[PDB]
Amino acid sequence: GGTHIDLLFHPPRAHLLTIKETIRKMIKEARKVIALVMDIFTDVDIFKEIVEASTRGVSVYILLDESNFNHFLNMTEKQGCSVQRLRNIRVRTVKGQDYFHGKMEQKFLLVDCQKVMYGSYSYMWSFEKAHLSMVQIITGQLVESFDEEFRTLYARSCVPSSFA
Amino acid sequence: GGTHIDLLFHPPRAHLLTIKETIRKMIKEARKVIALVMDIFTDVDIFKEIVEASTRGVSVYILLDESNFNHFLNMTEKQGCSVQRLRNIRVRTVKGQDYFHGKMEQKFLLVDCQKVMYGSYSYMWSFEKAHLSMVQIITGQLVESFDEEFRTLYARSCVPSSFA
Ligand SMILES: Cn1cccc(O)c1=S
Repeated sequence: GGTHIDLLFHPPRAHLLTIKETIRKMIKEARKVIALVMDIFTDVDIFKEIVEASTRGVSVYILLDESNFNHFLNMTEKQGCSVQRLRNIRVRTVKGQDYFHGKMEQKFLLVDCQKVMYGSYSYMWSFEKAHLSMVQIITGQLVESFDEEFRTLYARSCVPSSFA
Repeated sequence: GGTHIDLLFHPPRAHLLTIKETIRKMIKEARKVIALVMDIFTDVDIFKEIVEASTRGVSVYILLDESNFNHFLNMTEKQGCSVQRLRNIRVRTVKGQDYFHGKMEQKFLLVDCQKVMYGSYSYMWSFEKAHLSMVQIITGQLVESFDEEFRTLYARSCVPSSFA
């Protein structure tokens, strides 16, 4: 078993779906587990897809950069969909070394220990509308290294200050 | 011919060199061409390695996000090493769609059409000291898709406003 990689771009180049559509498709097709690591998460469409996955029974684990976590909290509040009262969703924060806030500069989506989207696309309106970005769709052997990185980050994450 | 990928982390996990050391090694070993795409470039050690490569005869092509290009210009000025008077270095800027500045959110180093470093590490002090990040070292088939992306970005780049 090797590794297979396809590239996707925003704007699209030689593929039928946008990166956002592919994100939503990956989440819709999740059967078991979603493991998300994200610097900034304010995209309501992606959030809805994840909430809906969790209501299907999919376990969702989200790790967010601590310094931008308030933007995600703001968005969940706006949607009237507190992540604290969703039984299948765990959210924790990760930070780097301070001096000036050190950050978790990492973005990937890992679905059912089977498929990874890894790249520069952040889950924000600006990446759908404004920014140029790229991602890899990864399957095969290298997916295991993403699982191991997710676990490592998860081990160094904190319960967000808000949550009691 | 397939594709081979190794992961490197900052801080390091199960490898001997830091990402910055690996960047400097890749640049030192460049024989022909360096193609760099970078959101923010203020790291003086990496800049010196690139200037030195260019004095060796290596062709250097750098594409920077337009909105942060001033930070690179500031750094080159501080170092007394204007990129305009270096014959083997071309620098152009890339932007996304405005509304609020659209950005080129892309980071990769492509050396001698042979090896790529692709990941979340930006060429800034903060990524050496403060941030958590990861990259892939890519060789083989997938390198060709990076060459093609570099050319595509290069085709949509502009001469920076400063340069006459
Ligand atoms: C997070 N990430 C991953 C790969 C490439 C990137 O530029 C970034 S920001």
